[PDB]
Amino acid sequence: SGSMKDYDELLKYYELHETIGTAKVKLACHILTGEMVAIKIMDKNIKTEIEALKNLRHQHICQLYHVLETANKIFMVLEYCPGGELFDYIISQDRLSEEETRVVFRQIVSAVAYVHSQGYAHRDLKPENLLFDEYHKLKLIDFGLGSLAYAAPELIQGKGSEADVWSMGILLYVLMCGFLPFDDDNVMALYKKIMRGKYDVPKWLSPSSILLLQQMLQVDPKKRISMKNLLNHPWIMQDYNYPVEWQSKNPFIHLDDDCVTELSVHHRNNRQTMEDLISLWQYDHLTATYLLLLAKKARGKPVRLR
Ligand SMILES: CC1(C)C(=O)N([C@H]2CCc3c(O)cccc32)c2nc(Nc3cccc(CN4CCCC4)c3)ncc21
Repeated sequence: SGSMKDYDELLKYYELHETIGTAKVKLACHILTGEMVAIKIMDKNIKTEIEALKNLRHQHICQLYHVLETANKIFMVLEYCPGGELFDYIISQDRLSEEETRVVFRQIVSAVAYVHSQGYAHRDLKPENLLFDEYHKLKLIDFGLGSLAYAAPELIQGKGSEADVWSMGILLYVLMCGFLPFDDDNVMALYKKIMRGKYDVPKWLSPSSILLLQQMLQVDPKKRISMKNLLNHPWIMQDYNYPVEWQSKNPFIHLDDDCVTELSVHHRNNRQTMEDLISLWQYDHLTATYLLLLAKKARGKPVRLR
């Protein structure tokens, strides 16, 4: 409602800053560690879609620190990405070079690789759900599930890991062309173009780009390249010479000694109790404190609390 009494349980742990997004989205501060976060504040009147994010932990998937649920609201503390929408960056520069695109597109593959490993399909890969962090590294976000220009042909018919490969195809195209491969003023026509499968091939595109694009943008799902072959594809490996490392560097089971020690001093508990406690991953204040500590370390900053 209009009520400000919900923000009470929140402001225990967090100190608010400006609004964005108006779900309303506020930039906040985690009091104990001082790290910036981003709170998705939702007014009841998708529960499971949260449980999804609880199991996903990966350096290009937007991290979930804390869930606060009252009878009047639900708050979602998430990694704050300063760099903004990938969409805005593409328009910002008209179009990306192959070398740059490759840097970005490798991060997108790593994430989508990973999500699939956990048996989830993102089903909404558009450059509006890829945001830059301060490192200018990419972070995937919306697991709510148009958007139509990114829909695989099979989804338009009715009838998938493979549909994600189609959208990554549309991504690669836009990244390197700066406009969509299938686009129109008239929706029914846009349906049509997509289903046909024919797109322009701008002069500035290398044949490697054209090859990969062709293998990803297959109108038939089975003829579409597979996640396996994509990871080490010759285009993907071009300046790197190692395949995409999609493996999570942020585990549920490997806890951090440096981080647990500091937390032990604050809660006045021993290393065993604390570790057992953190390992429950309740996504309460403890989960947010440990995770935000890891990040606080990942900046090479002091592993201290307030
Ligand atoms: C918690 C979460 C996941 C979220 O729900 N949003 C919303 C907020 C606006 C927005 C968006 O533009 C695209 C996707 C998601 C969201 C988020 N948005 C950011 N960072 C961000 C987004 C757009 C623009 C900018 C940069 N501008 C605005 C602030 C100064 C310059 C940053 N991080 C996390 C989220």
